[PDB]
Amino acid sequence: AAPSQDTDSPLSAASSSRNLEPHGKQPSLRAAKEHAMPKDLKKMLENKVIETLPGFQHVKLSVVKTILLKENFPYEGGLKIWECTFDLLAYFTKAKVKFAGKKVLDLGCGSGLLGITAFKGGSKEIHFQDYNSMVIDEVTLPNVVANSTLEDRKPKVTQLYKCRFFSGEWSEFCKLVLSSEKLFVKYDLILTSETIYNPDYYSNLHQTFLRLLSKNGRVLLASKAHYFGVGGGVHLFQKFVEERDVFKTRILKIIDEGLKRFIIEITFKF
Amino acid sequence: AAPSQDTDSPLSAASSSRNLEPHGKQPSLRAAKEHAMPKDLKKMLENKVIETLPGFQHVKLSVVKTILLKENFPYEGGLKIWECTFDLLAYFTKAKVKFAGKKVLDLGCGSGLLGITAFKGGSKEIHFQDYNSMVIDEVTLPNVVANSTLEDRKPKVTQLYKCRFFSGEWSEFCKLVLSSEKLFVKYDLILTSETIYNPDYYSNLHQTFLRLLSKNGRVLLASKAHYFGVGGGVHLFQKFVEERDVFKTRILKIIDEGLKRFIIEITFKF
Ligand SMILES: C[S@@+](CC[C@H](N)C(=O)[O-])C[C@H]1O[C@@H](n2cnc3c(N)ncnc32)[C@H](O)[C@@H]1O
Ligand SMILES: C[S@@+](CC[C@H](N)C(=O)[O-])C[C@H]1O[C@@H](n2cnc3c(N)ncnc32)[C@H](O)[C@@H]1O
Repeated sequence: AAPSQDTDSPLSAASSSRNLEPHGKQPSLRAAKEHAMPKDLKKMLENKVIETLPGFQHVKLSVVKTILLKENFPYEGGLKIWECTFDLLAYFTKAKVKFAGKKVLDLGCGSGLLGITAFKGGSKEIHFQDYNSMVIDEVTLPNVVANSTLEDRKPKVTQLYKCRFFSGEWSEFCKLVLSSEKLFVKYDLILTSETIYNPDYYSNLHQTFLRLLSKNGRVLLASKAHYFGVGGGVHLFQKFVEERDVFKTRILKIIDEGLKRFIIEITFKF
Repeated sequence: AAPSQDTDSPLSAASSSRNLEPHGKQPSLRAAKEHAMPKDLKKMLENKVIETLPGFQHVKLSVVKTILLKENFPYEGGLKIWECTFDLLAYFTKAKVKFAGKKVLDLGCGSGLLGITAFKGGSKEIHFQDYNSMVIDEVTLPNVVANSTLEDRKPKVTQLYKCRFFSGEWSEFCKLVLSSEKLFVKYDLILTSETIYNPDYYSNLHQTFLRLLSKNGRVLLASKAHYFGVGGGVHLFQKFVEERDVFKTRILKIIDEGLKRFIIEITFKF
């Protein structure tokens, strides 16, 4: 079997992440879960490798890698980070996106670099959501912790309470998170990278924006133009939003290399 | 045991790469080896993940990753790439370093991104050297191949003969490579990243430059200011070069973040 290249979707056989994404004719109808921050913070990072993310078109970010032997050869392993994440990171710095004091959601966070940027940026509350439970425990939580002062700009260890972590399908996450405060406060910003690859979940995603976004807030969404096979894309999604007539969209940036990538802004009409 | 951070040297216990680097009181006195390009090119990449290197302060480069399960959770694994590699990549683009027609050596190549840049840049001959045999077979060779047109700017498959691959200690590599042509042609460029961390091998490295560098060529060396424990660094190395009085050095760029990093040019006096 051929190697996965950039142009394989999150659901292709070749993709490392296939089994961390909802798929099939009857996926989990399990409820969503909030994940607590472990008591022992140093233990989440034991034996890991903390690596600076290279490139100067973003803030200083760290990523946690795991040493994994194969035929006694040491690999540094991490969860795949999709291209559009870096586009959105670059766009935060270039467009001087303001994070201080905001309530922020990283929807479909994977490694959590978007939320972590907001965290380091002075956001009051940062929520992270991934579909997969293990992604949150094994990757997201450790990554956030590694971007605190624990070891060692970086927020002190005592600010970690500002971050909260959720797993499950968007419908479930929505119901759960709406019940998690005496009176729910909407997000000022929802940041999301590569979450419109699958048209089967556009209904759920739209409904999530409708229930969770503040009146005056916005979604910053990064996406490839099209995803082959699974069949989602930017045009298709804008059509979907346009038909429902609740939000407006606006293309903030095109990244032009080979197949195009987009950063898109979604706000309420209004 | 605490996680390895940027400020651990290549020989620290925490470092993933410790056993791929020469160390101890009696390392291998084995001869160096040239490694042939395998016959079956597609098979070198089977089941791998080909990932674009993010950041736009370098040319488009691809990196081969391996899917490695742990508790049934899929990691994308790769050999560690040291920070200074990216500094030197940025410096190639910023300073418009000219590669076309040159004979180039990537000394201590690891993943081989420096040599690959030269390859994509039109160099006539590109030699890759790592200490470790497995590094070359498992990482370097596949990385070069992944940056050819095989799958599918990128050089066609038919240009791969221009790349040659070597493993072993620098003294041995030198003797070997000097015997590998009816009349050896010196390198116009030697590119090297993080190879002066260990003062025990400064003699060997200097001798390698002396025997292998063209009269009118140059070494472009990227290094951290200092490496703790093992104890090498930029000042210490410039002293060493200065004492032997064969080469001159010149600092081309400082990258100023926390502890400093340098790009250094070495030429003959003449
Ligand atoms: C391809 S990944 C991108 C991950 C990360 N944002 C990045 O760019 O590297 C897709 C993300 O969307 C999430 N996701 C996809 N469909 C979902 C759904 N129906 N409900 C909840 N989360 C979903 C996945 O868990 C994952 O975080
Ligand atoms: C820390 S790594 C850097 C690898 C790669 N250049 C990078 O920046 O990611 C050190 C490199 O120097 C090589 N090396 C170190 N000492 C050596 C020696 N005495 N002889 C030959 N190679 C050596 C290693 O094999 C490796 O390629």
